[PDB]
Amino acid sequence: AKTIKITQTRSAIGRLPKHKATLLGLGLRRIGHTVEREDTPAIRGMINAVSFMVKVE
Amino acid sequence: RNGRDSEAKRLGVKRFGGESVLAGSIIVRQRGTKFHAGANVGCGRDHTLFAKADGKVKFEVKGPKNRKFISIEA
Amino acid sequence: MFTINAEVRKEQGKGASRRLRAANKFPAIIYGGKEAPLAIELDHDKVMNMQAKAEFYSEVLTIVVDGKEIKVKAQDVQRHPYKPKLQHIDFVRA
Amino acid sequence: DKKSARIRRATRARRKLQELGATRLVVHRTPRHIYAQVIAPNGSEVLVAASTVEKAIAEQLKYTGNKDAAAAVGKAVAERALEKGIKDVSFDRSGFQYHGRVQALADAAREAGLQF
Amino acid sequence: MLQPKRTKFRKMHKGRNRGLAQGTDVSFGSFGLKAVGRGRLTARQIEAARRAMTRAVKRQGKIWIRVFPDKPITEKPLAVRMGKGKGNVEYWVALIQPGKVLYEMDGVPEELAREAFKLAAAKLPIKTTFVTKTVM
RNA sequence: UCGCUCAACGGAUAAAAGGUACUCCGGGGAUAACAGGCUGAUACCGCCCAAGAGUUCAUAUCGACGGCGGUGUUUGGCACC
RNA sequence: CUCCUCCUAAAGAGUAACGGAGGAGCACGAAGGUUGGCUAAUCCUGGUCGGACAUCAGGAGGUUAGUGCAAUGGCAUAAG
RNA sequence: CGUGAAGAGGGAAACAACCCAGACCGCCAGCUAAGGUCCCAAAGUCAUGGUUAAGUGGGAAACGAUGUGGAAGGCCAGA
RNA sequence: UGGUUCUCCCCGAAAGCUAUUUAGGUAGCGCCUCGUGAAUUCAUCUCCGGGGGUAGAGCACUGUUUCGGCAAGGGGGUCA
RNA sequence: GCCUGGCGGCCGUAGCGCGGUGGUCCCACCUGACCCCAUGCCGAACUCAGAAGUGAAACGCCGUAGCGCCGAUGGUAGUGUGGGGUCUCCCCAUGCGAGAGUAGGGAACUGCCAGGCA
Repeated sequence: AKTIKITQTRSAIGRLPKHKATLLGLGLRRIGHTVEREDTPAIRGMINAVSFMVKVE
Repeated sequence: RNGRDSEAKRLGVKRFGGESVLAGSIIVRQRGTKFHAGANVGCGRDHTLFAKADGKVKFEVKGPKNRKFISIEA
Repeated sequence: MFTINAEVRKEQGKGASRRLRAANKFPAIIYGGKEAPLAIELDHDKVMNMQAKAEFYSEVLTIVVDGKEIKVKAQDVQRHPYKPKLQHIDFVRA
Repeated sequence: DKKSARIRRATRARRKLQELGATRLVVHRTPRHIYAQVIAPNGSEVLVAASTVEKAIAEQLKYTGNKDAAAAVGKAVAERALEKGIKDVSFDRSGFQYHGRVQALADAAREAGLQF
Repeated sequence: MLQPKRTKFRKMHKGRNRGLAQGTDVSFGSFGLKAVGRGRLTARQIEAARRAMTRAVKRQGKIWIRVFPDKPITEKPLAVRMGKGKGNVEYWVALIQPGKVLYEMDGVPEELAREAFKLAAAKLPIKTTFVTKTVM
């Protein structure tokens, strides 16, 4: 793929249970943790679900 | 003067559209019709529609009164 | 007599049209006729001091937009619920 | 309002033949003619049909539209279906009382062979 | 005061008062008293402002009340606890959104109306403006 | 298959009311009275509008119908100590 | 104080309060089965008594009726 | 639904529940979050533009008041 | 009701539902833990298939509500 | 290829009004009912005989927008997620986005027999 890089900007403490599952499906364990996920539209929708707390490059 | 209600009857759709059901599976429990029995589906005495045949659940408006039917398609 | 400057709407929607109103313009539409509907933007306090006349709603108007004058009639006006501000105008071809 | 009453009687008997998926022998009666079709379990289009309106069964008859004419169609629609391989047909009254000409037509198809 | 002659139900829920009003144009008269705030207009307030308008125009020109008090507000007696069922219906309000035309008027000159709608606005708990009829 | 207002309706027994200021014990601020708190419907105080009263004259004085606040001074609400 | 219907109840189910309204503790050998029919309320007009209304006849209307008993879901293929 | 319960840390002066963030241990290392950067007290007496004159900021309503953008009105033939 | 005595490591609740002579007790379930099994089972997102009647809105229905025109019928002085 | 009839698909852009129109081809009333049959009374209906009449009613087809019905575009409402302002209640970013109403559409469209010139 193009394999975008996603990193976690904020934390997952006070968040919805559906938001924490989306960070699980991306693989983000903590703040600053970057991750290397492929560029499918099912990963674009995972990013958009938590775009307030992830930063894509 | 008030204070009484009854137990909730757990009505409504039990198998939605596109779900694969066995025969005899209850598809909707209802009081009136509000959902009529199309192909491969019986009405039942309390109007509980149920799958007469295995297949997928299919809702469609059909008829001269725009009534919602439920077919079953194998 | 009434000649209105207009610009074409680049973005339509809710937050787009709330930005036009906060930036002292307001959206409009020119539908009607053969051609497709034409989403436009007018400036508010120039049209607001022009629709206070009774003949803005009576005679044919002239909306100039990007090199085109379209003979129009005002058709329906959404105003603000309580402030003396317009929110939309419908124009029909004439 | 003769037709508006008759299609009201048929439209319960037309169902339980769509929800059953049965081949419908439908009979249409009228003052001077008598009609019959055999229609597939689908609601689409007929398989065989017979009436007195065809000129084959016109001057083979003393009169069109009586019970001896309905027994002419009764042999006619049945003998033309068995050559296509259609039996186990279901009779639709189509709102008429199963008594007169339409009894005489279903009786003369049961002799000629149509499994009801 | 205004009140429905009958209702199908004695008590209503409290509800909420979110949104903007639907009757926002001067429909019948020439001059209007539009509500720009949001709250509840009890039938005591609607009547007190109906007299204050009518007395200012000296019984001249037609007057429309475009709102109606159709919500039964209950109120528990003093020194009674919480619970023990909903309290007893004591007055009737109209829920008022921003943009509601409260009153309307024609048959008077406008400066007599803006005077009379200023006397009514001091009887209401809701900030209000004076609006006149618009073609479209 | 029958017999249950076992209706306190998952039915303590076949069969069951009270008094206690003579009282007792085990607990509770899980819960009341007092006071504190929170809240202010009520109460009290102020203000807005001005119909009117005041010989004329709304605003010297008073102020109907209605409006908005303050106080924490009552009667309460609550049940936090 | 058990049961039923509606709302609260947040468009699946469920969901509390001494929340808001109502009902049940049966009836029926036909009011069940089936088969063959049928289609209402109200209104107008006509008018033997007969009046707003008995019955009859037409027109309108289209279920505003009816559903042994609450309310809701239904009901013309009628479940009437 | 989130946090507390059963979660310490930073901020909101203090302040279970709010905001930031989830403490394995050590370090006299670094970058940040919310919050902040005159002094108490770590960091801008930052840069450019505007506003306000009340210590507003740093508690409050109806209402009152010449505090400080677009038009409208009757004149260098005099407002 | 009060007390319950050495240490590390791993995980980690609930204060709900239903019953209860029950409501500060208990029981089944829910959630916790340990163990043994099993399926691309589970979650997330995208696309598809669904059913709604909530928010909104609306006023044909059920009620309620103004105002206007009402072809009424006739209160009402009124005539006889 | 129009015309009619059965059965359907479809379910108001298909309905209704209003106007015009069609005959033994078909369909409708219509002739008669003595019997099969049947009306809580009526051959009205159902049903059976058989075509003298008429296309009046019905029923098709063709007109007309009077009425329904359909109905964008834009805007508004609401709202998921995120962050803000404060009695209530909103606003920003982003995603989804009505209802109502305008413009306009619209006098339905379609699979078997029979009839008559082809």
